Amino acid sequence: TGRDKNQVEGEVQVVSTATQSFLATCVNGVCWTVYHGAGSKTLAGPKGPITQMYTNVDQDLVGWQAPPGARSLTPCTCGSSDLYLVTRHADVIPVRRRGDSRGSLLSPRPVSYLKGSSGGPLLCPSGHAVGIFRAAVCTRGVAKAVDFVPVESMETTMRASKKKK
Amino acid sequence: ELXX
Ligand SMILES: [Zn+2]
Repeated sequence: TGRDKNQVEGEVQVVSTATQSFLATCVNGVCWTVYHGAGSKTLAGPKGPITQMYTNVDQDLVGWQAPPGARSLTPCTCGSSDLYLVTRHADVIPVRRRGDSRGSLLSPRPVSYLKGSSGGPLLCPSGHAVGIFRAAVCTRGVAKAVDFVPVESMETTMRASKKKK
Repeated sequence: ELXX
């Protein structure tokens, strides 16, 4: 198995489908994202196609088997409400946590600005993943708050079943 | 709103 397998360090990779593009995060050696963005289908990343490891239409979340030589993000362990969201345009929007899976937007931005960011991971100022963006809440083209799935939900999804035939 |  002598393979160079040279790659650049990057916990978050760019993932896209045949309808839209979004970002995913690898937690515990497992990629994570929302179902409406990726869904239970093949994902084309920078390396190529990706195999499906976990799927949950009810929870709107899917995961892929992380290839070897990949990094992972630890869970948040600081009780910090403030969170940082990674946008596909290399933009970080400070989001204050207002619940287990609910947050608020300090700067009112158009929904288009947040589009293409679902699946991205949110990291607390300490430097640990806190969850993944799922959808934004807006009234008339302006989003004032956002919703994300905490990393704790991932533990129950994998524990409930391992998608084994 | 879903974004994805
Ligand atoms: Zn933390």
